[PDB]
Amino acid sequence: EVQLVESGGGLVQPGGSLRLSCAASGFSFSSYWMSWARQAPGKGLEWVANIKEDGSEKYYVDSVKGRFTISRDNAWNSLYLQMNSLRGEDTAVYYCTRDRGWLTFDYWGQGTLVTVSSASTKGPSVFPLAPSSKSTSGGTAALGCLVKDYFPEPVTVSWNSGALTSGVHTFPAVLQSSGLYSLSSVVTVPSSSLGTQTYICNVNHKPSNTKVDKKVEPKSC
Amino acid sequence: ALTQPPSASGSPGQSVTISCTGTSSDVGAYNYVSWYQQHPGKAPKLMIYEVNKRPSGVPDRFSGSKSGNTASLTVSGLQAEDEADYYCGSFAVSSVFGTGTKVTVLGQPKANPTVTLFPPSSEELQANKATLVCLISDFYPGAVTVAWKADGSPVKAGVETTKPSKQSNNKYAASSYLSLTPEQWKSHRSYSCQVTHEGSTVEKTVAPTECS
Ligand SMILES: [Cl-]
Ligand SMILES: [Cl-]
Ligand SMILES: [Cl-]
Ligand SMILES: [Cl-]
Ligand SMILES: [Cl-]
Ligand SMILES: [Cl-]
Ligand SMILES: [Mg+2]
Repeated sequence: EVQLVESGGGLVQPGGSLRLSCAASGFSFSSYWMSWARQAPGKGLEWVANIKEDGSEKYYVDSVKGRFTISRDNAWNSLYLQMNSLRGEDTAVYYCTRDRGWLTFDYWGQGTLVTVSSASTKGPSVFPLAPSSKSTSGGTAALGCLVKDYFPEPVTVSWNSGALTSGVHTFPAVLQSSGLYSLSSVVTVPSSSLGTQTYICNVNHKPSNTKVDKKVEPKSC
Repeated sequence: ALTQPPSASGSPGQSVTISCTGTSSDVGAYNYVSWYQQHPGKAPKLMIYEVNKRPSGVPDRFSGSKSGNTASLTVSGLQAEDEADYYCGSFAVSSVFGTGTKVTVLGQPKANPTVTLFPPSSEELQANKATLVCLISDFYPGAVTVAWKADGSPVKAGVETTKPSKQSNNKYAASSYLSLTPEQWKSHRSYSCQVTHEGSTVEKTVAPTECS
């Protein structure tokens, strides 16, 4: 069985460096081109670099040309990706792959996450997503919380301390260019409840030991 | 550079074909087109190489072909586990991989998205930031495209969009954010969040002067 195992992923700050490595087994490693591919979270695949069976040729995608160096060690069945001048754009799962020829990756490792951020642990700032002043006339209304600028993941969100679960959806987080995560949580409620029922999102960010309870009110306007 | 439809679907047992369109220098110049399947949280797997070859242990219901500058992957007799993201890939394409297609194996009725667009809250504006939040809910299949407009023109800078994921009622939801400065926010008449779902679009608009 062909097996490829990446290691070396982690958090690194912009301008920083990081070395990935891949341990290959189950085939004649030194008979094959090898390649790195990557994938920003929730985004598409991108080829990164490849390297000829004997290492005499290395090639890189334009985004990493000159920042990243790929190398291999045929006696130790190992493939490397030296990453330098790292950027938030480079936050991705990086995959070790076997290239059976012409940028055809017939075997893939499980991938290793590289997160590029200058962020330190930071609790979130929570902003209300107040229900539409139009939806306010009756029926149902969506309201929510915008949970901004925290690090690291995860936050959890409850509503009314867990008394409100129906029609709640807490979205996955985005990593903003700032290096910090944001997410939103939304709940649909009866519009007739908006002047009598208080709605509070409870945002827990354990990494910072921070809990924020934000009351989400209809807008004055 | 390699363009795929964003989504495709079929019921169990039906066929589906997804296309991969490149240029004469890549897909038209070479038979080295590949297809990769990727399930949520898993690495891609090669399904097709050299246009039409299957690795051992890829079911024969996956087949590949090429005509012109377009390669196509056909799944004949979809099974639920075929629901995944599929990427084509080609030699001589600069990033190799296509833009990707979510193939849905249909398990519930098509559901059109609800789009909820929140303007920046007064509180966030007072913290000197301005995020428009576009929440997209209750759709199926779980694949959308989100585009933003300011005063009717497309806006690409400052957008982050999450990949659709299941709600607890098993329809899908996704979110998109347009991060502006308060000055940017106030310097336009309107902004829109435009969601394309199954070939049709729903667009919500807000205005800095309008109590949304
Ligand atoms: Cl080398
Ligand atoms: Cl092979
Ligand atoms: Cl949820
Ligand atoms: Cl379903
Ligand atoms: Cl159905
Ligand atoms: Cl739900
Ligand atoms: Mg399905």
